[PDB]
Amino acid sequence: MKIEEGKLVIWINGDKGYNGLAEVGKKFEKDTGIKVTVEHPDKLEEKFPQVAATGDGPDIIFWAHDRFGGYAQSGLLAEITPAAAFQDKLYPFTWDAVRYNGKLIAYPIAVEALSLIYNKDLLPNPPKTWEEIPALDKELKAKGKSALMFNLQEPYFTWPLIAADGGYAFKYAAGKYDIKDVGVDNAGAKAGLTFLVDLIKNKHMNADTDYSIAEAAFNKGETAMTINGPWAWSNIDTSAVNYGVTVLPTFKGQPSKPFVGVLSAGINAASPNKELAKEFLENYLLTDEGLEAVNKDKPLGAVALKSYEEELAKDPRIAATMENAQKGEIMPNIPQMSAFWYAVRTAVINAASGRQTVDAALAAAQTNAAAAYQNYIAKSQVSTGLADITAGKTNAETKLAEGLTAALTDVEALGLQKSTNACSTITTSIGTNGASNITCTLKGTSQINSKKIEWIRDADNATNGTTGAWRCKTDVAENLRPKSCGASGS
Ligand SMILES: OC[C@H]1O[C@H](O[C@H]2[C@H](O)[C@@H](O)[C@@H](O[C@H]3[C@H](O)[C@@H](O)[C@@H](O)O[C@@H]3CO)O[C@@H]2CO)[C@H](O)[C@@H](O)[C@@H]1O
Repeated sequence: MKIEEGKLVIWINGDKGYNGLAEVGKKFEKDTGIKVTVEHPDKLEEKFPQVAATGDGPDIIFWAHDRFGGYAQSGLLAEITPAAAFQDKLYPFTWDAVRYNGKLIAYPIAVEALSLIYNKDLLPNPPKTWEEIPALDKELKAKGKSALMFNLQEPYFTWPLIAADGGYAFKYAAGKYDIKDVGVDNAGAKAGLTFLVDLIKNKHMNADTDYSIAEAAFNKGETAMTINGPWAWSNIDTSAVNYGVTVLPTFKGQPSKPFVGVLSAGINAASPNKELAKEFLENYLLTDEGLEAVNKDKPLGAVALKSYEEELAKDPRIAATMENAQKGEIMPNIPQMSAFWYAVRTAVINAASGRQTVDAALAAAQTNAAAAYQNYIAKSQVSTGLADITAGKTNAETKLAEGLTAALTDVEALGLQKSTNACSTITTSIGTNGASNITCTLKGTSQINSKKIEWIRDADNATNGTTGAWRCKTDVAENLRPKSCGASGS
């Protein structure tokens, strides 16, 4: 995990063209001798602040710009300062995306916006309005298909509809984003989410739907439409689907308003290789042939490099991406953005699944998004601590299945570390009778520091023939507890 000199480790999301990026990397490993590793860990954007607080992680992190103000405020990013000559090569508005407190803190790579993607053979005339979709879906179910499937687990995909009639994240006022003026619970935001939940209520889509099943359903021709970004075009290309990319539908006569992201590359503050990273980025990646290499793996969208974008912009698909982008807004990059996104994620999931009403869900989102910074941090650190031990359960169950002659107290044997950034110690006792605990002692903001979160397993019972269950317990305050953890008792 610690950073090696004379070497570059790069993190980029699994849905981007990382193999293409590794090719720019293997070429770098030719003109310099400097090796390049490209990895795509799960939840890298969450992992990065965890590992880079202790001087670990990649030399270079790729993500949309909205997460980078948080990174910068937390101290984790070197200021990038390119020559004015290099800046002339990228559109000014992309540099604006990656400027925080007047300093640039990442290189902008590409501009992304969601579009309506549709099956031309199945649906030659896609709907201009969201309101058209229930009837269209009814028609399509009769033929054994569906009108629309997209990822309901990430708020990024439902935001264009929430924003259509007036939802907003943070109000921009007197030259700054007002972090206490949140627009996720106004009338327009309410009407947007209501329309989505009505779709689900009336069985035109399924609350369960995630990225993989929507992508699979579309690329196999089972659904006529999906909502996605340019990175998804590659997989459809290898499919038998004749698809188009077009303007998102309107809602109450209003354009859908996607939050537009700028894929960006940050340089780790603890990296020994800030100059090697700067040259890889400026003189290998951000060139026509570097971007082309990444693009032919998975399309980047409208790239920041003027020279290359001139060609790319002749693609009707990229013209559709930019049309949608113009109807939406470039995301803020302020630190409160992740609090906003986590708040809206829960709201959409809870409303869609029927656990809360739309008004209740958005009311709670408004409070969570406008919460004080330590509140968001405390919830995050507790969640992280829990994730740091949850992998231990499954492995514990495999050991119990073989049978134990002695209680197991080695957390390594469960695939766990003895400590993490969120857990000052991780301990375990997997008992011979199944009674067990895997315990995180939490470390971070004073609200949760030295509290415990743990998985508790009851004993199996051989006389009764019963198997013990797992329960998440914590002595953290109730309003800070994650979903499905309760308090402890004795
Ligand atoms: O939902 C919780 C989630 O919120 C935040 O994730 C947001 C991203 O920061 C934001 O950029 C956008 O992510 C999308 C990418 O821009 C796009 O390139 C592609 O990868 O799809 C992404 C969405 O799946 O939207 C998400 C919110 O959905 C936060 O950073 C995450 O840590 C958090 O898990």
